This record gives sequence, structure tokens and C-alpha cells, in this order.
Amino acid sequence: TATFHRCAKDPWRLPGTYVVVLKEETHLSQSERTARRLQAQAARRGYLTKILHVFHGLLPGFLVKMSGDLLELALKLPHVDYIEEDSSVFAQ
Amino acid sequence: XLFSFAG
Amino acid sequence: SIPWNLERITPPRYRGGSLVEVYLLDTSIQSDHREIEGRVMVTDFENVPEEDASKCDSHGTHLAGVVSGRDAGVAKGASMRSLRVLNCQGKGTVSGTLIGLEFIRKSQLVQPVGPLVVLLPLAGGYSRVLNAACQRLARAGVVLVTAAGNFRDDACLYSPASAPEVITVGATNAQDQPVTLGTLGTNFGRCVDLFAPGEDIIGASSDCSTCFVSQSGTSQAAAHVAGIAAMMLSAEPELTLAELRQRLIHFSAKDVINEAWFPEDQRVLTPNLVAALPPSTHGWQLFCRTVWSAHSGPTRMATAIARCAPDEELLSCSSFSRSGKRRGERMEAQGGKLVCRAHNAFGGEGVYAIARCCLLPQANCSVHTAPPAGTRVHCHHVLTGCSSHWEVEDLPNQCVGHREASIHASCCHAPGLECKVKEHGIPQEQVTVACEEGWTLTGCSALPSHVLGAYAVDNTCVVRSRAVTAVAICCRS
Ligand SMILES: [Ca+2]
Repeated sequence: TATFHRCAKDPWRLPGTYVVVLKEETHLSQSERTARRLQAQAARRGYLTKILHVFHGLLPGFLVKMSGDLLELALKLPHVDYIEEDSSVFAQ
Repeated sequence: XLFSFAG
Repeated sequence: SIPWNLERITPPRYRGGSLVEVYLLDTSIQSDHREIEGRVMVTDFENVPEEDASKCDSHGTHLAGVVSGRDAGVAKGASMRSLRVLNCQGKGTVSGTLIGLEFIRKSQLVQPVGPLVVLLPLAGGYSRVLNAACQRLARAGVVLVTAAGNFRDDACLYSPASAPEVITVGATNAQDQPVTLGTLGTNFGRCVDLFAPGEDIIGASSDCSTCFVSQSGTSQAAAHVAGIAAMMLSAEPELTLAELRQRLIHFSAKDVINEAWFPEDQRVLTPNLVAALPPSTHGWQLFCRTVWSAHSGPTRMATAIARCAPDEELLSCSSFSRSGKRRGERMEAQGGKLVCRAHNAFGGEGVYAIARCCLLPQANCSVHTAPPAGTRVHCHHVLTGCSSHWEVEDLPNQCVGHREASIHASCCHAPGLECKVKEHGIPQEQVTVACEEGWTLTGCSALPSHVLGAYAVDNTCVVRSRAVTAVAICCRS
């Protein structure tokens, strides 16, 4: 049931970094375990990853720098609600 | 459209 | 000498923000400028993408000045705290903005203060995660004010503009018209809550510690509303988000925008409001607002749903389609709370559900329904609203519907509330009937010749058709 989303304005997309959003009640300890699990499963596949930030307090989840090749794998991780590709915001 | 409408 | 914008938001009778804190998520700021010195704290939270110093803090310094600047600010008192989420070219990321919003919430949890206003003078495309983070922060009880966007486009296609529970602000100019600059300009549409001055706005210039510059944008507009909200929350620290929003709407100048500036389909969806400070005059009053749903889309069994805030009551429910291919609307319960649901017809492009959501404490409200009979149902209590739906493809505290339609009456027990019904009919694309000054439109509908729909605009009931009669239910204490 986990879904993927990226910005419809193609020039505003920032591929290679993803916000992994976990289900609402997911605990920080679980978010961290899920990030590490991603890093492990990716690494076994020859992919380097970097966990830039672990979110807690509003949404649980994490920010990860990785190839989009890993999105199918990542969507299957436990607790995943959806994953969004990072994108640009601008002074108005 | 940043800085007074790219003005 | 008073800047036009500060005069524009001054009420017709008049005589802040210090108990309140305003957070700014923006470029870096020149915190030593004399407009804002000693009033803004730089957090040094910073999350910005790499590029691809006076210019660096230009955008942020000006907006800090619009909100709180001692000479040209809206809320001259107010305390501000700044986070840097836009780089020197004014570019940020969704992830960085999320990290910033999270930082504000951690700060609040660690060192609680009073009411918080968070100004988000920025936009990107529609973002599920960014909208969710805003909502979650709103539900935690923080007020968010955001820019509508500067693309002369529907604000629902942008974030945080489209984000539920956030106050989204478009920009109008000195003639109270929407700012347009070529193919660019203020965003509009149903995700915009109100407009505010956003052209030629004088404020702090980071060129020098005493310099000023005029800037334009929906950010400048949003900054006026952040200031106005900061003042409102100092005066009434207990306001819920729904109450603050109802006050911002109630105290706006109304019907001052020429709606011709907006694309045709967006006219009906775009609120015609220019923000203003509350008057010195303020006893309890009935506040209502019109909430348009998202379009249902064209599926045969499509429904559009318009909802109220948790502390509001749904007093009426109407619907509208541009084609007129419509199966009407009904008030239905949902999580123990009534919502307005509209039904698309077979072959319709879709319909809007249009709720009238009101602040009515002590209210006990219910719905009375009758199936197709003409068809009639009454509050056997005050009548606040009539709705009607049908399942066919085509055709005194009492609601009356078409003989083939079900009819729904919204009935409230609200002592101290008086309601009356005012009717008007003519030979006509649009017929109109207004409540009397001091009365609040609670319901708007057409007497049962082919209507596109009906909707309340402020306290005016508008009926749209292709012998039509508009009916307004108006209440007061
Ligand atoms: Ca909004």
C-alpha cells in the first residue's frame, strides 16, 4: 500500500534524495531501524546510501540520499506510508 | 517568480 | 507619510503582538537593521541547498520588517525568530523546510511559550509530505500563514499554499486589485483564504542598517496577515485556528476585488476579501464562512465533500456545477460530525460541495430528511439550512424540494439565536438576495428554472441558472 510521489513541475525536482514517510504512530526507534535496514539492503546490492536526517515530532520517517533504483525495495520496508522525491521551494 | 515578480 | 498598505489594513474605527511569537522561515536576515534590531532572534537553524551578502538577506530582512518593523511594520511590537531555509539565490528544498518546521516544534516542546505564528513566504509544487507536515503542525496548535504563490495560477497546485489548515494569502495592489505582472501575479482559487497588500510594500532594506526598499509578492501579502494574526492572538490568546480564521474573514474588506482579473472558473472559488485589522468596537456574534470542496471529478458515482473545522457546526450545504449536471447535495454524518456532500450526475464533469461552517457554541444540531414525495420537511428549534438531492437523471421552518428529490433540513437548538428567511425572484443568469446588516447568512438555496447551483458569498446568497428565486436564511443573536 506504500506509494511514491514526485513533483509534477519537472524542473523543480531534485532526484537522488527522498523523504521516506512512515505510518503515523511509528516510533523514533523504529524509524532509525528502518533507515539502517534500507542501508543494509541497499549495500548488499552494491548501493551506497546516506541517511541525512531522521524525522520525529511531526511526521516519522527519514531523509535518504540514494539512487531511485532502490525505490521498489524501500517501498517494501516495514512501516512505510509513502516516499516523496525531494524538490525545490522558492522565495515568493 | 521570486524578488517582486522577477522584476 | 503612512504607507498605503498600512493604511489599507487599518479598520474604519481604531485606537502589538508581544505575548505571541512569529517564526519566519526564509533567507538569512540582517538582524541589526534598525527596523527589527532587538526584536528578531536569529536561530541559526540553517538548511539550504548549495548555490547554482546584501543580496543574501534581502528577502528575509524585508519580510521581518513587514511583520514587526518599528516604523513600517504591521505588528510593530512583535517578537520574531528566524530560520534559514532559503539560500542566497532564494532557493530551498522541501526536505529542508520540513526539517525547519520540525525544529520549531522541538523548540516549542522544549521551551513552551504562548501562541505561535509561523510565516512561510515560499512555494514549490504540490507536495504531499510538505502539506502533511503543515497540517500536523497546525493540529498541534500552531498558526501557519503562507504565500499563495506568484504564478498567476491556482494555489491548490502549490505547497504550502494548498496545505489544509494553513492560512493562504494572495496579494492585492493599491487599487485593491490582484497583483498581475505580465504572465505572473498573485495565485488565486479556493485554496486562497484572503488577500492582503502585496505590491509596492515598503520595508527594511538589507543594503544598509537604516535603508528601505519597496518589494512585491504574495510573501509580502502573507507577512501582513502574519502581523494581523499576531495582533489578533495577543488580544485573544485563546483563539482556535477556526476562530482566528473566522475573525480574519469577518474583519476583511469585502467585495472590493474586481473578479474579472481572475480566470472565469476561478471567480466563484476565490474569496473576495482584503485583510484588515479588527476595529476598536471589538458581546457574542454569529460568525460563518463558506467552504468549497475540491471538485468531485467526473466519475459517475463521484462525490465532493466540504468539511468544517472540529469546533464549527455545519449550518447548511449547497452545491454547484458549471454545466448544471448535478444530483444536488446532502448533509450526512461522519465520525460523529456532519459534512456537506455533493453528487455528480451521470455525464457531469463533476460538482462542488459548498459548506456553510459557523461558530455556534451551545448548539445542538440535527438533520431532518424526507424522501421524494412537492417534497417537504420541517424542524418540528430554528431552521438554518435546506439541501436536496435526487437519484434521477433529470426532473415556516420548512424546506421544500422537487417532487422527485429528497429534502434535508438543518435544524438547531440554539436559544438566543433568531432566524428569518428572505426571498427574491426575477425572470436570468444570476439572482441574488442579501441578509440585512448585522445578520449572518447561514443558508442559501434556490426555490424549486434550471439552476447550476447556489452559494453564500459573505452574507449574500447567489443562485446561478441556465422564474428563478433565491432564498437566504439569516440569523443573529
Ligand atoms: Ca488553505
